[PDB]
Amino acid sequence: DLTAQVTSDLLHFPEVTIEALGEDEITLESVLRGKFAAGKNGLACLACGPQLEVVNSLTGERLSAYRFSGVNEQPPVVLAVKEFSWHKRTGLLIGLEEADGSVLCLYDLGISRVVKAVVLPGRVTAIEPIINHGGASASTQHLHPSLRWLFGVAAVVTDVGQILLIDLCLDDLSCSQNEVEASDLEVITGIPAEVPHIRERVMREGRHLCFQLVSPLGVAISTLSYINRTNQLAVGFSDGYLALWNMKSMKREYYTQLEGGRVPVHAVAFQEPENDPRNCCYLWAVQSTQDSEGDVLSLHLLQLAFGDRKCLASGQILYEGLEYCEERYTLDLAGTSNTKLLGCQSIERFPLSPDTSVSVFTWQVNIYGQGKPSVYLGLFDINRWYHAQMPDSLRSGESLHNCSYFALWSLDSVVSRTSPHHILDILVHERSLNRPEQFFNPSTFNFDATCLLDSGVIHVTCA
Amino acid sequence: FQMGTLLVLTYTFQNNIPTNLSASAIWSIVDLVLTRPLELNVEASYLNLIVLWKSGTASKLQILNVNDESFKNYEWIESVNKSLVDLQSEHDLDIVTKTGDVERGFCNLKSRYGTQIFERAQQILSENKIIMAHNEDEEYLAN
Repeated sequence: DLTAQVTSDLLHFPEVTIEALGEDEITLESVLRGKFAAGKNGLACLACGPQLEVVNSLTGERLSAYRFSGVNEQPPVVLAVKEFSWHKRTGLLIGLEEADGSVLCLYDLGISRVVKAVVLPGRVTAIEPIINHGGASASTQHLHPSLRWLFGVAAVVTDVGQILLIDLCLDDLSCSQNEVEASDLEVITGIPAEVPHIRERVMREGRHLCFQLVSPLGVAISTLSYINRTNQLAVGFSDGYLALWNMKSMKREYYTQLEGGRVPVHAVAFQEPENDPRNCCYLWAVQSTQDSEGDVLSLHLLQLAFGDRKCLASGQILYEGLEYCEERYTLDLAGTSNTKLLGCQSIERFPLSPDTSVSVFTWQVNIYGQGKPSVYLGLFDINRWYHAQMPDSLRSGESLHNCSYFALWSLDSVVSRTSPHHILDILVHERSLNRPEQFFNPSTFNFDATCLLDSGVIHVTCA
Repeated sequence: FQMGTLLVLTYTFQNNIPTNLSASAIWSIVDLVLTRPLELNVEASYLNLIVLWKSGTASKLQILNVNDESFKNYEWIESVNKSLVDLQSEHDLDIVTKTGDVERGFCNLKSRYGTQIFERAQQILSENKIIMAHNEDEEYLAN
């Protein structure tokens, strides 16, 4: 019965941060959302209505704050936030939902200002940087020639299924615009040739070039992730389908409904095994109804088999030539109760392939007529799953509490300690992950983590 | 620099990577060696091509770093093609070497160059009938 132990007090955000977010009840009915940023700057971001607060992930200190304004005199909602660094600047890409449509912003943390913005032809559901620079360089050779003519590229997806690849025009240093002065896009359907001629005109007209992928419309995209090691954009749909798009060829390489059926794809996470005999790697896909009923939460492990590995001039390894993609593990966490995924995080250590690769899933279960939720952190070890002979599900009788390739931790001490504050996100600290065959079960892994709450941060150790 | 992949037998193109060379491009390949990546200032690396050009007795060493398994993102890394000792001597940046006597300069050059070269040079001198007049023939040392 592995139980996390709390190692700090609750380190509160400053009052000014708490107060600013609590203006949630005017731009209401605004939900406070918060995530640790994926990059290497130790940031966590909280958003409520038009208000963004960037805080220090370990101390709770306020680092940056901004209240977005609406181009159409009505407050936008900060919907999506991603870390993004370019040149020698550190920033965030931000998707704003507006009454009309949407705006994609580039927010500079150095000066706490929006520096670029574009109007989106739809309602954004997710955003993802693809690359932070252009120019002819070994570092962009993995991308389709047409993207290489662009200068920074962000993917943006919408509630009707548009997939947009947008030029961030990071080569234009004369243009400093806020979210109110957003530029229009020039959207070309598919992927053209003669990009430079087009681009030059497009920018003389004060617009950003956008390639919209030829892809069916009508179903909302719910998840979006660029998988660096396979050069694939993963596009998860509200109907349970998952698309993989190769960003070299710009073609959709895979597209199938996950085994949970018509339930939205809520998150993905990539893993690479240490020793696999046919260039297989893995993509977890999480299906969840947490934004509606909250009755279904399931994990789906997709095995992606490729024909080759390629060392790029950059030094990076790339899986190339997708030969098959098939679901090889399924775990139902839910499906009265209410269950929601808090986080989904992959941690890999390299000594070629990582010698350690785990995915961490954190989820919360609320039973109706039960005040305090249970919170779980589960650690899946892909190599121990190999060692266990790749079972496709928990066996009869088998439990997460006693599984050779999965460790289950209770975060209930955190819940007791922090009530009634809500856990918004959980980050495991990669650098802390530390270790008779049973001994190499992941239950013996020690690690530290930080929970992001609505009012601060708090540190835990699992040992 | 074309580079594809071999597999089964099939060769399959990936990309043509040009060179970065100017002054008309008058360098000749001496040797190239494709190999496992180095420890360069860019962690984004998949493969490394070491390249050795020549133009007369002047040489040029470059490393092409390919970032990913697509051969479309890469970066050219140059190097210094003269040693510090040589650059310092050419550009008169040498503050340490003792000045003064003509024989002082003799010791200086002897010690700097090594006997193989110093004697080959003294061989070339006498063949061309250039002979040291006296202890203090500065016109000789110059040569």
